[PDB]
Formats: sequence, C-alpha cells, structure tokens
Amino acid sequence: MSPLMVKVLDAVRGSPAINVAVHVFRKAADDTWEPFASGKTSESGELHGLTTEEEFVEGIYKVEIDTKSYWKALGISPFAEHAEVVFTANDSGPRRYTIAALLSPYSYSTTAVVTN
Amino acid sequence: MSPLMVKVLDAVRGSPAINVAVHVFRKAADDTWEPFASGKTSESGELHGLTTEEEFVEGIYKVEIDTKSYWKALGISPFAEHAEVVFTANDSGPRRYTIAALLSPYSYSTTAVVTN
Amino acid sequence: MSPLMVKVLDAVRGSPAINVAVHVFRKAADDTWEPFASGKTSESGELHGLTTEEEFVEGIYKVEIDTKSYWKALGISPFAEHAEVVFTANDSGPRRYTIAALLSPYSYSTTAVVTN
Amino acid sequence: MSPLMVKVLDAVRGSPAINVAVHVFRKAADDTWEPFASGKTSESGELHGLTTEEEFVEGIYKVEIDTKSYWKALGISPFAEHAEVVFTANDSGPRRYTIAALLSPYSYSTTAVVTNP
Ligand SMILES: [Mg+2]
Repeated sequence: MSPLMVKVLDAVRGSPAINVAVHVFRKAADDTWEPFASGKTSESGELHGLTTEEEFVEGIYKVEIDTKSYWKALGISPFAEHAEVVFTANDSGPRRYTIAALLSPYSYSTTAVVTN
Repeated sequence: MSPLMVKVLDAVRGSPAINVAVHVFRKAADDTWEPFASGKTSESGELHGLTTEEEFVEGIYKVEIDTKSYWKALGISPFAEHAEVVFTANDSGPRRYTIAALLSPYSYSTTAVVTN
Repeated sequence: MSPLMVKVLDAVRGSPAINVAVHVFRKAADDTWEPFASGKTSESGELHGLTTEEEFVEGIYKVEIDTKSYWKALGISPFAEHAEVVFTANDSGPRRYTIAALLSPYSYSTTAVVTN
Repeated sequence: MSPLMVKVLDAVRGSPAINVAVHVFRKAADDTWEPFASGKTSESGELHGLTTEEEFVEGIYKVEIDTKSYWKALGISPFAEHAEVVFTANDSGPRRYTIAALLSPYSYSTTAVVTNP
C-alpha cells in the first residue's frame, strides 16, 4: 500500500469530505518544494495510492489539502486556502504516515499519525 | 476575576457565540451533581464572573453548555445536543481555568488554558 | 456491524489511542443515565461491536471516552476526566454513527460522523 | 489596535506558547510573497501590534509560525515542523482577525475569529 495516506472529515456536516484535492511536495536539494504526488479523496474521505515504498524516500514533505475549493463547492467561503502539514519522513521510524484532517470553515486540525 | 472563565465560539461562522447558556456543577461527596454557577455568554462569547477564589475549591466540575439552543437560534437543528466538559480543578492548588468550546453542528472542540 | 462506533487518535504521539475505555449511556424515563454499552479501543484505536441494530433504539445517548486514564497510562498530565458526546438518535435520522475523537491533554475534539 | 492578531497555545501543557516567532506575508500582484509584518508572541501567547487598519488592505496573507523552535526550547522534538495558514482578508470590507494556532508535537489546530471593526 502507499506509505503516505490522507483522510479528511467534514465536522460541519458530520461526513467524510469527498473530492478534496491533495498535493504533496518534497524539499529538493536547492531548498525548493518539488511536486511529489497528488490525488483527491474518495467517497470515504480517504486518499490511497499517493506513492510507493520506493519513491517515498527520506526527506522533508509538505501535504497541502485544498480545503477552500471544498467549501466553495458547498456554497461556503471559508477562512483558509488550505490545511497543511510539513514533516520529515524517516526510514528508522514507523513505516506508514496518515494525515488526518478535520475541517470546518473557520477552524481545522491536521494531525500526522505514524504507525507500522 | 473569576478563576473559571468559559468562552464559546462558532467554527462555521468564525464568530463569538453570544447568549449561550452555561451551567457549572460540582460533584458532591454522595456523587450527585450540585448546581454551582451559571450564566450566559456576552457579545465577545465570554462568560465572566462565574465564581470567586473563595468559592472555587478543589473538586470535580462539570460545565454544560447549551449548544442546542444556540444553533436553533441561527435556524440550525444540531446533531451535537449539548457540550459537557468534566474536569478536576485545583488539584495542585488554585489555578485560573479558561475553557473554550468551539462549536459546529456535528462536532465540538474543548481547549483549556490553565494559568497561575 | 454496530450502528455506533468510536475511533480515537492521539495527537501528542501521532498514534491511534489504544486501550481507551468507552462507556455509553442512554437516558431513562426518570432522566437518569442508564448503562447501555461499553468497550475499549483496539490496537487500531477503533472500538467495534459496541451495540447492535436491535438494541440501539431511539433515545438520548451519552458516549464517555475515558481520556484521563489514557493520559495517565502514558505519563502525561491531563485536563479532563473524559470526553463526552450527547446526541439524540431519531429513526428518521442517520443509520450509522461513528464518534471520531482527536485527543491531546488540554484540548480535544469529538465529531459525529453520520453515514449509511 | 491591530486588526490582525495571532495567538499561539500549547495543547500538551494547556498554556500560552511564549516567545514564538510569527511571520506574515502578503501576496503581491506578481504572485510573489512580500514580507508584511512579524514578531514574537508575548507572555499571554498573543502577538499584538502587527499592523493597522490603514495598512491591512484586502489581499491574500500568509502567517507562518516557527513551532519547531518553540517545542525544542521546552525539551520536545516535534514531528510537525511549523504551522502555516494562508487566507484572503477583508474581501467583504474591513474585519478584525484573531488567528489561534493550538499546537501538539504531531498536530495543530488553526482557528480564526473574525469580527467587525
Ligand atoms: Mg491534595
């Protein structure tokens, strides 16, 4: 399976957040953010298949979740453009990284869940 | 100033939640809940003056926040009925507790900032 | 499968919150809280099999997640006794309820995810 | 008073996060991020005086917070490496914004309370 997964909940409607675009970036040697993977959440609010064990090498990764487009599709103009998290992926730690985001228009949390 | 302050905010609108009823109870030695203090939030979403240092001794306190009436006044019939925060106070000596309840119709977040 | 499920994450350690006790109550005619179901989260932070479609009738339910014992087991001082979620189950309403809780010692959210 | 205020709190300790670096940028017409204002949170966890009602015009603003240094100064090595939020301000007239970042080592919450001047 992908070592990096994303799950998104809509805390206003009490449902998975479906069709949310997610972009992942990796810091390059020149300190710029290089695009790494993208996708959108399914009907369960999950995004699987972003990357592979081979490709998900150690590095600094940025996960950006496009929450503004999600809310705007529901008719709402929310506070932020995105939810984001930056973290270092490490070969020593637990293998699987799940970014869990809980969304409301004016408050949201992004949590990294690192497991085996 | 009251050693217990409660603030209520709306996560959907990004606004203070005004006129929200807040009821505080203290657990008695016989395990029942005794009414302890109550009030309604102000225009800033804050409820000041609930109690005093002299009254607010160690104990288990329950803060019940009438979130149902608040949503209903905005034309929403919420899923999350009433918010309830239960905590032990002053166990290491008197502290000032600010409890913030952030509301949506299907979720709430409770945050405590505890100072000297 | 149980029409009421609970999933719990630890935001301090970035992990599922394992072995968290959960107690569910249903409001009785005398306005008291009847014990209804209980269990504890598994290694995945999920609690399955709490109740059945037959047992879970309309009513007012309280889900208490025993977060104080969880933080004590980790050596981390907590704020609350537990996280509570009170809701009315109406038959016109939702078919499956999942309570998703994100926990830190001094801040926590509980979200009802209502699905079919 | 500044119509943009940023507050940072610690969800592990239940305390204000003191002396935390906060950077604010505003998106220019050429799509670059221009430095707008910065400072460090005070003993209440709040950073006051960032801007004024005259200077804080409509635009896209970015608030970036050095949460990693905050945790390290407390003896904690965090997993999340910073906090960052981008938002359009004053799109429907001037507002006052309080942005609160609530931190733990593996998570953060961003909340905006938006009021009239
Ligand atoms: Mg004692």
